[PDB]
Amino acid sequence: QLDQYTLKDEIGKGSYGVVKLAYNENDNTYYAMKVLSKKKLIRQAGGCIQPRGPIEQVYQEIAILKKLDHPNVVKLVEVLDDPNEDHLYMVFELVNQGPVMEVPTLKPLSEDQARFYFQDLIKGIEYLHYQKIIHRDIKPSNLLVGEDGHIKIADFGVSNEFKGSDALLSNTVGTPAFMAPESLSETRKIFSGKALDVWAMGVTLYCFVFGQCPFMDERIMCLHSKIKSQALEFPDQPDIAEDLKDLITRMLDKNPESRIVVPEIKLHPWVTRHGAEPLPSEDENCTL
Ligand SMILES: CC(C)Cc1cc(-c2c[nH]c3ncc(-c4ccccc4)cc23)ccc1C(=O)O
Repeated sequence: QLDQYTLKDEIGKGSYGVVKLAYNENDNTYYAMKVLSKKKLIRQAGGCIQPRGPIEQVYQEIAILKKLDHPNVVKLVEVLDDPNEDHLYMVFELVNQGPVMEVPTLKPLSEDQARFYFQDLIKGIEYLHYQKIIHRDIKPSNLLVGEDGHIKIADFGVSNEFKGSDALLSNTVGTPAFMAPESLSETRKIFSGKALDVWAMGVTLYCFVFGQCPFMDERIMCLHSKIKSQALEFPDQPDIAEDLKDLITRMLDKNPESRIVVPEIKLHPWVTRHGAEPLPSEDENCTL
């Protein structure tokens, strides 16, 4: 159908475009293909005036993805781009089992299953931050489970690259239920990028064990208010360890300055099973 690829069914939809299953007849491998329509992006952008154009943002995402080579992050294999054709194809390695969870759910993960996946998430995010990338859309439906049972981070549509020790950001992107209070607040005009990913990791972990979001409303403007102003409250069931409760509370600290950072999360008693399952060092995980 397309070069050496046989296109198959649509399997997911991220922030942009459609992901479909494809089969490469030359290497007998299945791939996931993100398909973008250039005219669609331009039409939908409309009269919007922005520093960066819609097609330009796509190229920035491609550049980000080309940097990444880690077992807990998706792998971009190829880009098929013809200036004459409307569609652009981003070919990724397939992660066979799909999203770890869709929220809400009546069947959440056990505490042990959540720890296993949360460890993968920590390693993948430590790597992204090491590579100077803020994901900005961490949520359970963007965490794909491989055939080997491990998580890979996907959907870099709203991600950005930063030059310094941290990213200094002023705009609000991603999924509303996972957005940090700082990003939504008019008082906080700029905010740390790393702390946004940690907040979203916190919402994600709460989702893992409870099958529901900490903050939710049908009206998005109310949801923003609850994120900023509603106290974190845990459900009665399942009854989780105080251990885990403490970690989630610190990740969902509404003040980004006192919020727990990734190097502290790595050593948290819940994550490590009190030192039984320690994570590798930053260098071992990122440049090894
Ligand atoms: C929400 C998600 C679709 C976002 C996404 C996923 C992938 C992707 C890479 N390798 C994959 N292997 C499996 C699946 C999958 C399988 C079953 C069900 C759903 C997804 C997806 C991928 C690439 C780009 C994007 C994006 O939009 O930027």
